[PDB]
Amino acid sequence: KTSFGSLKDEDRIFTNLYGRHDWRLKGAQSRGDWYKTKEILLKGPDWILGEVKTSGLRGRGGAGFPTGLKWSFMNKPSDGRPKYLVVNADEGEPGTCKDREIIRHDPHKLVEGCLVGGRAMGARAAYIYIRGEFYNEASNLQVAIREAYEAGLIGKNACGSGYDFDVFVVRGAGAYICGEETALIESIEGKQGKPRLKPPFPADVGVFGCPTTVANVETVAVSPTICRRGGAWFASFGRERNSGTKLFNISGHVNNPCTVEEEMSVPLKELIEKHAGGVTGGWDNLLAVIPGGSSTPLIPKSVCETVLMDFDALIQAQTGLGTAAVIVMDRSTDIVKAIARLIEFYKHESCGQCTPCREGVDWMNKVMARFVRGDARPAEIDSLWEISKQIEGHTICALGDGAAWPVQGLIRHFRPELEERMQRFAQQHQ
Amino acid sequence: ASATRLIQGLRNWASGRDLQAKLQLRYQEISKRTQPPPKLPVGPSHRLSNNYYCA
Ligand SMILES: NC(=O)C1=CN([C@@H]2O[C@H](COP(=O)(O)OP(=O)(O)OC[C@H]3O[C@@H](n4cnc5c(N)ncnc54)[C@H](O)[C@@H]3O)[C@@H](O)[C@H]2O)C=CC1
Ligand SMILES: Cc1cc2nc3c(=O)[nH]c(=O)nc-3n(C[C@H](O)[C@H](O)[C@H](O)COP(=O)(O)O)c2cc1C
Ligand code: SF4
Repeated sequence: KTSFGSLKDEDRIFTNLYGRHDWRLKGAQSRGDWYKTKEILLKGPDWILGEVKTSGLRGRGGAGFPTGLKWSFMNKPSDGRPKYLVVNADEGEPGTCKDREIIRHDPHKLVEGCLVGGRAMGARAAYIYIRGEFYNEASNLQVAIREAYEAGLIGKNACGSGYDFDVFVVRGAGAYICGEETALIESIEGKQGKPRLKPPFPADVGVFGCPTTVANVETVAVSPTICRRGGAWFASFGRERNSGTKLFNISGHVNNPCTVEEEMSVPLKELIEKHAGGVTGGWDNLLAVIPGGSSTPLIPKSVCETVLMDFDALIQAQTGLGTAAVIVMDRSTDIVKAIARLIEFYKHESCGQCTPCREGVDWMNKVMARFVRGDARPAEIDSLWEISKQIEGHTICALGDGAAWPVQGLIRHFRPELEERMQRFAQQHQ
Repeated sequence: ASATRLIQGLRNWASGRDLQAKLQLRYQEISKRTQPPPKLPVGPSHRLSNNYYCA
């Protein structure tokens, strides 16, 4: 297959994405959830890990690490400590609102994903670290978890399989850094959401010091559908090493901002013009697209014409796939103001632990606040570039990377607009 | 400079040189004791980029 997109409704994993059907247990079982879950649990951890490895599922959180290879890090005998699946439901990325839709509208799909994934990794329980701002979504998920306990689907003898498995929901308290997996682990442990240094990876030392896999809501909730439909079904979509379906959040300057499930390697132009109603003012009104939420560098209209929305084609477009959160910016956008607001986000959402982010993200925000007004000189552009390169790769977690990358994308694609901003400041203020 | 031309001529004859063209006493030709303020340049390492000290 060479062309991708135009995903059929029979191949959707997240049916009832839009809240048009019953999210509760009767509606979930009438859509295929909790079907033959006992037969999945009784085929063992190795079969489930083989299905997830065969499916080509990569991490839907945004880095795209191979999910079966990641979950097989727990496939090892116990050493006295319990094992834990932890579901990352924080979702603090600007642009990204898909895990809210999974929790709010398909909650039993997430609970069955917790059960299947925790059986695959031998986990004792699931801690769903949900964002504290998602209060109605958290109570929604708790009603579904009560329905799953009262039906015997989780808990003591989950689905009649002889495997005991709890599902806990921990609410956040307003920190974007608490979606980073080790900072999330520290937030569950009752501390400041500061990321741990890796190694130890959480499969060695995770939550409470136990073996732990932190996995996104989307990569957890697709796993029962992967175990039922088969890994060869899920690997039949998208390009190679880019398998499956993906939730896309097209927001910003489109006619119809929406969340939509779509095949993996869909063109960005096809996605925007088909599901979002196109850019406001036509496709010729397009200035830039942040392809995968705030941490990915922007790409201009010349790149957006032919680019595919998977991991590898956006890496070749020197950006990232990320959370697949498409932020569309038309020609009327002050793009320096938008990227500087994004850097303002990253200094308000920075836990202050390590020196390059704690100091340099604030210093990049001050430089970007002067670049919006033009109150600068062009030698400070490359300077800012070097400042971003002194944050990238030198920090504890990738929030420093995710703050350096929008600066780098803005400089790389819009240096002349920065320069004409500064020179018109210089000619009307001197 | 205030010497009369008779003493100036006697002096130039005795030295054998034109002494008024090159006087060893200084007069208004020297620099002013109050100068305008300088604006001194900076060296090559005063740059905002490509200026790592290990290079
Ligand atoms: N979904 C969201 O709301 C957000 C997502 N992101 C995304 O997060 C990504 C960066 O996240 P990170 O987890 O910090 O980076 P990533 O490099 O480390 O790692 C992703 C996952 O792979 C595992 N992993 C990677 N290398 C491993 C190894 N050698 N051994 C064992 N496990 C390994 C990590 O434990 C982690 O769970 C970015 O691509 C960004 O797009 C960023 C912000 C918000
Ligand atoms: C600053 C920062 C914030 C993150 N926030 C989230 C998040 O809110 N939700 C999420 O699923 N992953 C988030 N991630 C990515 C996680 O670290 C981790 O890769 C992911 O949650 C679990 O891996 P997975 O993609 O295989 O599911 C964040 C990463 C960083 C650096
Ligand atoms: S880079 Fe920023 S977000 Fe990460 S540990 Fe350091 S201060 Fe925290």
